[PDB]
Amino acid sequence: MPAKGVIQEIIGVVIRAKFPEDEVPEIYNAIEIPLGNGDRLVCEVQQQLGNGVVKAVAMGSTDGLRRGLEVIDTGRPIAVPVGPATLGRVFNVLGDPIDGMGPIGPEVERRPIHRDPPSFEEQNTQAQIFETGIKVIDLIAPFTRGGKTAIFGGAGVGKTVVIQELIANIAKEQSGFSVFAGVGERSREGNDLIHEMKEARIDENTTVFDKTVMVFGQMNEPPGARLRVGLTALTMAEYFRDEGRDILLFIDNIFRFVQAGSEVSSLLGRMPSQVGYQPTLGTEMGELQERITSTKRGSITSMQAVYVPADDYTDPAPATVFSHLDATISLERSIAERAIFPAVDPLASTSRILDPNIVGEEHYRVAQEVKRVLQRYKDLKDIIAILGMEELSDEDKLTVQRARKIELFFSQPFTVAQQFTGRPGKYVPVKKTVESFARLLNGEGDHIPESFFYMQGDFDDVLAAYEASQK
Amino acid sequence: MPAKGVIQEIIGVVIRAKFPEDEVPEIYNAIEIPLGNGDRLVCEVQQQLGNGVVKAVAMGSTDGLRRGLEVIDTGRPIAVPVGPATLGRVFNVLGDPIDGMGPIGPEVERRPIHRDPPSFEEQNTQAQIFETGIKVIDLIAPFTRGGKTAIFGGAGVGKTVVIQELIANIAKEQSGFSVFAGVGERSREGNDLIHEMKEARIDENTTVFDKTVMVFGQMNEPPGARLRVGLTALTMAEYFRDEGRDILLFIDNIFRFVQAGSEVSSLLGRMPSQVGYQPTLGTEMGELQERITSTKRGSITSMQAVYVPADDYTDPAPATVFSHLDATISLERSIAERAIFPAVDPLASTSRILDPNIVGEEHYRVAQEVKRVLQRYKDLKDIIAILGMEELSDEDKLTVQRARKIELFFSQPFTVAQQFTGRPGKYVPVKKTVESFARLLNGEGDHIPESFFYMQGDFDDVLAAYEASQK
Amino acid sequence: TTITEELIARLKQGITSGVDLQPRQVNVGTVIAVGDGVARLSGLDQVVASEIVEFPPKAGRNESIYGIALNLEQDSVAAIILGDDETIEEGDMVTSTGRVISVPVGQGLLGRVVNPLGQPIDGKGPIVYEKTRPIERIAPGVITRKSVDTPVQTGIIAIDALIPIGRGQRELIIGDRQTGKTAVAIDTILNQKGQGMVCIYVAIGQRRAQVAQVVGTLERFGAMEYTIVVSATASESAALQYIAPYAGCAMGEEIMENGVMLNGQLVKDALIVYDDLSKHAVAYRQVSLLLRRPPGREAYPGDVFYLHSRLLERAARLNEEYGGGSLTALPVIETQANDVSAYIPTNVISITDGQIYLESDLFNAGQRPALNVGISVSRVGGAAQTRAMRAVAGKLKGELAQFRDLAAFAQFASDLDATTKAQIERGQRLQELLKQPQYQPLPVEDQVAVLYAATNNYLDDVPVPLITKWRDDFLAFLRTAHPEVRKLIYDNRLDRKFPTPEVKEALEAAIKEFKATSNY
Amino acid sequence: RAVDASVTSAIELSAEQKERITRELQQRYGDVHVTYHVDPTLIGGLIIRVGDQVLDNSLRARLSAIQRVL
Amino acid sequence: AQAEQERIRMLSEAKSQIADLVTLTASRVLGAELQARGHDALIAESLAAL
Amino acid sequence: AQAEQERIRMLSEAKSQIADLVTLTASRVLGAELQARGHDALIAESLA
Ligand SMILES: Nc1ncnc2c1ncn2[C@@H]1O[C@H](COP(=O)(O)OP(=O)(O)OP(=O)(O)O)[C@@H](O)[C@H]1O
Ligand SMILES: Nc1ncnc2c1ncn2[C@@H]1O[C@H](COP(=O)(O)OP(=O)(O)O)[C@@H](O)[C@H]1O
Ligand SMILES: [Mg+2]
Ligand SMILES: [Mg+2]
Repeated sequence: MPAKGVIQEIIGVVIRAKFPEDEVPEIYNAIEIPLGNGDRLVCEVQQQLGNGVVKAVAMGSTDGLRRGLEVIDTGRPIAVPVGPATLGRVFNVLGDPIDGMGPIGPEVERRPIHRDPPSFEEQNTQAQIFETGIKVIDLIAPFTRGGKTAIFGGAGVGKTVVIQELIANIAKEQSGFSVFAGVGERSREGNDLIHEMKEARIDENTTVFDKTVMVFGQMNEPPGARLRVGLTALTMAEYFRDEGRDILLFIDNIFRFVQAGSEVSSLLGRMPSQVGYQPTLGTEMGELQERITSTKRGSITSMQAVYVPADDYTDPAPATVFSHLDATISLERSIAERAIFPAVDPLASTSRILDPNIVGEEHYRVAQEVKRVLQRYKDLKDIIAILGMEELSDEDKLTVQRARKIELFFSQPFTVAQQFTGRPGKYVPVKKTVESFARLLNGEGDHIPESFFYMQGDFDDVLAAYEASQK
Repeated sequence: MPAKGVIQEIIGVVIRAKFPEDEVPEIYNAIEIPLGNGDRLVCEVQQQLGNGVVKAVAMGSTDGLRRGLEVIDTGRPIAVPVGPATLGRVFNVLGDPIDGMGPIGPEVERRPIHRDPPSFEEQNTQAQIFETGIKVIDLIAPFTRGGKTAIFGGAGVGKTVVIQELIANIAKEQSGFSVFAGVGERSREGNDLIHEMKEARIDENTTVFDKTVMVFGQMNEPPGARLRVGLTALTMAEYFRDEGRDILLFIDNIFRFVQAGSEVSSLLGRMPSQVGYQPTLGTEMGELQERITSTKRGSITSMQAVYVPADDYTDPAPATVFSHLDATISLERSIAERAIFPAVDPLASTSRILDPNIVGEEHYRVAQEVKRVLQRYKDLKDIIAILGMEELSDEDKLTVQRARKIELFFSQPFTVAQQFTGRPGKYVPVKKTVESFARLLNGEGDHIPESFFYMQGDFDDVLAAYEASQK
Repeated sequence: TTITEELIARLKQGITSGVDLQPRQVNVGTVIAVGDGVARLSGLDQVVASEIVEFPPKAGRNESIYGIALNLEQDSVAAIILGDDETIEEGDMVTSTGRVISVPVGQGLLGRVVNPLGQPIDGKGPIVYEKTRPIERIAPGVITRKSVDTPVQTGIIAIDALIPIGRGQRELIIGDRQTGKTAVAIDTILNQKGQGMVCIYVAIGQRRAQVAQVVGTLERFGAMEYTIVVSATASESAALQYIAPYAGCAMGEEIMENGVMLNGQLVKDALIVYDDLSKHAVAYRQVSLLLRRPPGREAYPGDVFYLHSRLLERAARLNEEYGGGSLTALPVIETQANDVSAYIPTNVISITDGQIYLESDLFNAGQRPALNVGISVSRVGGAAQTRAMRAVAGKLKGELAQFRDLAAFAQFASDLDATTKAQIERGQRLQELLKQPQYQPLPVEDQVAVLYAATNNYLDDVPVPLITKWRDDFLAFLRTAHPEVRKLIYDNRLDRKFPTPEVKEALEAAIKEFKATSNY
Repeated sequence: RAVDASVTSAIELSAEQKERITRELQQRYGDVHVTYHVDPTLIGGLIIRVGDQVLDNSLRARLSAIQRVL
Repeated sequence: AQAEQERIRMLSEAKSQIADLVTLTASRVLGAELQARGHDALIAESLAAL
Repeated sequence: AQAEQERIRMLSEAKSQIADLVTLTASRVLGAELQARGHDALIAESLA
């Protein structure tokens, strides 16, 4: 479809292009406006308003465009490069590398942004745990293969730190790739800091950055770009999924994807729905998070970060996000103030895979009893702070001691990210977490003071440090 | 008569009139519709729709109009009389005298309603305190010369009475003139109860009415009249500002101006903003307020009453005026029902001019200490509600007594309040009120009971009352 | 030869054969409709989006009022009038200037109050310049930036110790009504007297009197030697208020990319304050609704998150490859009854790196900077602090968090045990320490010394209502009796182990000497 | 639709000159309406506004010269 | 340095001033010549320029 | 003061102003047929 049209209307980041009566571009067909030299503006067709007129979102500056400019139809949605050539590179919404390196090249396979999800036959009937290395994540709210996990928290609780240490864990300890979709990524927070963090984490002769793809829909971009960056990262990850690999896509803020969709719908003149949101919120979430599944060939596990507006979990954006979630990891500022870097609240982190018949019979006894002990501590904390531990009877003093031990034991140094409290790499497996927490839950740790459990290992590091200090 | 057109549409108080294409009226022009009684209907243009068609706000009944009526363009915006001829008269939005006196002659100067505000380099940054006759206004929230000051309260708290009392005080005890803008003026508050209350003799044969200008954009007027009455009063006061005189401007209500703007915008078919309000709310408020400034030549100093429904200060009407204020007087119904008729709350009544570098160190010290003791009493009255004052007090008895004495001493009998009470009015200079509060603050009033502070002038009046009782 | 011969040699080239006297069919537009600051033009097909149009002078109007062609609809150009809408009439000629909006930039704008178009409004003569920078440009990008390391010293102890602001960091100041947002911004501007940083103040939608008072405050403290004051007041059209912050940040990006000679030193660091982004968003909402663009939540247009983001993502910290300069943004947001979850507040909070929350409850309680430490964050953190402040303020942060956990027990402290009462008293003394008078910023050495005195057990003797006075007196002591202690603290403020025994012993001796010779 | 020609002479144009202007400007659409203005600021020549197109003759050269020299 | 820059600015101002003077006086003498020579030549030339 | 000497520098108006005006009026904006005299008095009176 080499059809050439002309720009008819320009209203903000929403343009209209008049084409011939035949060969009109389809919906999501990525028209392109040359701007001189090699620069071009890639718009995405959203509506067909009659005789050859298509309404599209700019996905670019569109601040120097005149009416009547030539527009080239591409005949397909936005084409982004896929393959090993995308590893170690940073892309915008259009798949153009926004790092210092040059273009990808014409010999690299390009794929459309808008694909269909895996069919009904391709879905995996039986779920499977995804080991991630983190103690609290693998124990309390375990991941699922081809599933969605959402991390919550405040502005500075450490969600991005958790995301990047998970990227490092996936890249270094196992030979697996990951794709990071920085939707609404600040040009300071992610466009240099995350690159430095990924290029600082090194295993041998290569970095964690070398085993991950990055697609940055920065905040300065128009709402269409921040809307389509998630699908761009999905397209770049589905290649490795088609090779049978287990990709773990990360999403910087799925709420900013929702807000980009709402802004795009408002700019197109559509009637608002719910709390001023787009009418197509459910379908827009489905077209993204139904491509994150466990195919019979390969799998895409995903980890989103969700911003909850006004701490309202019944808000339509968290309501629609929660419909697709398989696990939740709640970060609390209170835990962060106690110098706990993995500030995961085990009493607020859930997972659908936490079942006796999937993650193990001992898993859904150790996790259940750990949660019960922590709930007992949460109940008794006010009494302890007001009165003191002397009022607590037996079976409650021991419970509080074990609860403090596990609460301080959930902390990890994230030695892969920088070298803060650096120590030999552990990457504690799921079975090791189960065995350590069953060990402490069955006593065997009461002689340890409640200060050794800090950035520790697998409860064998705890006893090793106890023997080293004084034994 | 630059142009003559015909009425095309009459929709309520909106007139669409078709003019010759080479003689279309300007944006803020005034167009007269001659009626079959020797009078005319003056509409204000607001838009130029297409080829020679203009949309105008009626500023009249439009219950005698038919399609095809002749419409004479005046070429310029609404022209209102200025000069000494307007002094002592009552006008409306069109500048026509609505009192029983004769019409204004054609020899007077007539100025357009819409004028640019004074430029940035004409601003006089020298802050000067304007002497009001009110004790609490002088002490707590001093009146700034050339600045804009607001009164906030519910219904019946005393805003209009306070405004007319300042008119009487600053015209009698000072030579400053006054211009009154009855925006949305009730026909009971404006047609009576202010004309009669301005029949207060100044020296021998001149009343406050003879030295003041009144422009009543009454409530039964269409929304355009109530929208432009404030600008009419500003145009009338700007002549006295340009003569070098320090002119006083009282806008009897601000939220009615906002309501008139909202109604005008809704009637014109403009897109609604915020909660159904006008999109040009900030611009209209700025256009009104920025003409009230202190210049090198003269200074318009203004007091504007604002009615907050319930206690909602986040409504668009008080929120859009907060940026334009130099001082706020917060009237309270609780203080009014306690027979403290000048029901100013000393707390939550701020002023930018309340600075030791401007009003002096003694004024600042006295005001700050009075606010401190009143704040202490705000808790001590609760404390003594159950535990009697005689039961226990560590200097609490003395500070409670002093605070009760000063909160009664803030009450002042008004000249215009003789109808309500019969007590003759009192005027206190700004020096005498701060001196009296300094004297009462540290001793010298602990023996006089809290009955001789009720309705008095300076502390000398309280003393004279005390030794008049003890005869 | 004479220099006038060189002057004539410059002439007689364009004078003789340098002018093209060719008449060409230039495409102009005719006005078909004028609204409320929006004028629609019939045919102007040679216009780009956001291009400044002229409206050339006509009969009865000797000046041209420019506009911004925003809506390039089919056979229609809706342009928002920058000046006054009264003069524009139907049928008026409109000539396309062929240029996007640009503002003068460079050394000449230093101490000048200017329009968003760059025209001076201070009445101090024309702006001297040789370069114009475009209003709208893309942010520096991905590889251009650098991690924020250099601190911006606001002078407020609470901000500089708990909510660090670094060069290239977008730190929102969000408050409500009169809580001191402009006071905090002006205090930050006044503290850059010799810090090698050029300040810019935008003041969108304010009073002319308020901007005049701000300029007077700046020029009475000598701050106008390095400050640019853009101004789009409330009476001015919504187009000027819409383009004001972009003009300010264009000047800031000129400072960042090239730099100016300040005090004989090249300065490439700029601190910009958008004193009302809520008012800027209101002005753009008025522009969009008057253009009949489809509204969204709270009647704001769809591209209102985009609006501010273009503005705020231009504040960067460039690496040494791209000059090493930086632009620091200090947006100001006014909430309504502390409605943090409103549209524009959430937009700016998500965009900005950190937030500074000002509460009316603290402002009316005597806290002179009404700063809410509990909810306000700076995600750059310790990287935006000196090593001295990093070493000292950690215990301050911990003690203040402990006090905020126990703030409900403050009036009951006389009835509690020893450790809880001690924590409450320490928190009260620290909160009284953070109170600062207006227009009195403190240098980093003074803040470090005061916070070291407070962090260690030295303010326990002096009672709470005198803490502030103590601080003032101590500073006077350090300003008179021991300048060497202040110089020593300032000299090794970048040392990784800041409390070296030399500076530690000097500071302890100064504190002991002050305490022994003073009574409270 | 009889586009409004906006001819502005240098100082004044003769009646036969005005008739020649009308006899030449009819090539744009039909015999469209032409309005003649004085505009004494113009030194020589005249400015012709046929609809949405403008063809200035002289005076503009002065501005073009001064923007080339200044 | 500021004095040198002010001298340069004054020289540029003098150049702009003589440019304004020569343009204005050329316009005046052109008005005088169009008072002498008829306007018909320029009118015909502009009409042919359409 | 040394900068304000431009005036003394500008007492050489005869070499520049007359020639530039003559070549501007004739050689660039018309067909170089400025034979009609009488404008010399105007340029002498107006350039001072
Ligand atoms: N630290 C302080 N100590 C004492 N007074 C202060 C302090 N900061 C501000 N003020 C006072 O409070 C007033 C209001 O502060 P400011 O004008 O900065 O607030 P704002 O949030 O910008 O308000 P506005 O909505 O009026 O623009 C100041 O004029 C000043 O008198
Ligand atoms: N100074 C005063 N003395 C006595 N009564 C007063 C005084 N001020 C107000 N009032 C009471 O308030 C009423 C007028 O209130 P008004 O000012 O019209 O209300 P608003 O403040 O809503 O305009 C009167 O009926 C009177 O009883
Ligand atoms: Mg009233
Ligand atoms: Mg402010």
